[PDB]
Amino acid sequence: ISSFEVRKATIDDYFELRNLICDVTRCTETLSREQAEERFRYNTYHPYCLVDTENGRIVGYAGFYIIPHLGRKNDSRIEHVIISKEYRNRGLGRLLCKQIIEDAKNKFNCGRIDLTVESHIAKKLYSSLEFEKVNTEVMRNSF
Amino acid sequence: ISSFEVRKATIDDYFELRNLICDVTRCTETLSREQAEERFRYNTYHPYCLVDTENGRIVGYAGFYIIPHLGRKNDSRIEHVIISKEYRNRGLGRLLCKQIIEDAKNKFNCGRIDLTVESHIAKKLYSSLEFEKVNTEVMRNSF
Ligand SMILES: CC(=O)SCCNC(=O)CCNC(=O)[C@H](O)C(C)(C)COP(=O)(O)OP(=O)(O)OC[C@H]1O[C@@H](n2cnc3c(N)ncnc32)[C@H](O)[C@@H]1OP(=O)(O)O
Ligand SMILES: CC(=O)SCCNC(=O)CCNC(=O)[C@H](O)C(C)(C)COP(=O)(O)OP(=O)(O)OC[C@H]1O[C@@H](n2cnc3c(N)ncnc32)[C@H](O)[C@@H]1OP(=O)(O)O
Ligand SMILES: O=P(O)(O)OC[C@H]1O[C@H](O)[C@H](O)[C@@H](O)[C@@H]1O
Repeated sequence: ISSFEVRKATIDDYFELRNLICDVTRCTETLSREQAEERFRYNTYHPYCLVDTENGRIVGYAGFYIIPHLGRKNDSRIEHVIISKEYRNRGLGRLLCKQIIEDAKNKFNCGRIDLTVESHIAKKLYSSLEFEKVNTEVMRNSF
Repeated sequence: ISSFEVRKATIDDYFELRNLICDVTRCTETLSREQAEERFRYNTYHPYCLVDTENGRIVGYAGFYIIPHLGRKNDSRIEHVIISKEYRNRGLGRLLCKQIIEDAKNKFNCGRIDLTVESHIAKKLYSSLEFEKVNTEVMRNSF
């Protein structure tokens, strides 16, 4: 009977969000308030977090990004969806993304959502939400 | 001996860019002045065009997008790279990307640049610019 709420992440959650991402992810930097303010005020970046209502704690995070397109509805992407190791395999990853996916379709009027999966849990998550194989090749230049 | 210049695309170029972008890509819409103005004011979206200095025409386009990150240098992506059928295989595809790639590294302090490619010409261009194949799986939810 544990309550949860999906909500937009904020600057006041920076360090708790950073502890969640950097517990599972490749982190290299701790932002100042001026840098953090900059990244949160990029108007294409929509950080979602998932909160436990019982203890006010953030337990999930997902980064949603608008990719503007000229001549079509904007594209978008989901990167860095993370659920607290404690809370996994309970439907909160699905709960979080479904809120994202509906905001993309009808709140931001996007034409599509793109993502890279590389996981095993992840691929079975997004297939279950109508993400289908895209027949491209990803390439990366790392600095 | 034709001179060219890379510059940031602007609203005043909307219809000339749309004619260029929509020939190889899947366009569905032509934006109003308010929608177009809105998309040009997304502060992660850096539309690059390449102009023929001789005849003021836009002959190339590439979309550069910042992907904000918490705890790391920002990511970025290159989408919609096209050179006019007339101007190809002359080094203008490389010229455009190298300006972007240098602005990503040292103007926006990105950690990496991501992209998806499909045609042969394209993949050989970015491999020659230190893009390496990632071997992930791209998925899409299309609305
Ligand atoms: C940036 C990228 O490339 S995408 C991936 C980014 N982030 C990560 O992988 C972080 C590490 N992993 C996690 O945090 C979580 O496991 C996530 C985010 C992948 C999924 O979050 P969860 O809360 O565990 O997922 P949830 O409980 O909603 O289940 C999602 C679907 O995936 C499946 N699934 C979830 N966990 C597992 C598991 N351990 N084993 C097999 N299947 C699983 C489920 O079948 C589920 O569908 P179902 O409930 O109808 O059966
Ligand atoms: C992220 C994305 O946008 S991917 C989608 C790619 N965009 C498109 O396909 C739109 C249609 N095609 C084009 O607009 C252009 O052909 C581009 C953008 C792919 C390349 O632009 P160009 O101006 O022709 O490239 P440029 O003259 O700089 O040479 C690019 C490299 O690609 C290769 N290349 C170029 N043309 C060819 C060709 N006809 N056949 C084989 N290789 C070629 C070469 O290796 C060349 O390197 P080099 O000059 O050292 O020999
Ligand atoms: O899905 P489309 O809009 O038709 O795009 C086709 C796509 O081909 C490649 O993957 C490029 O990286 C994209 O920038 C381009 O848009």
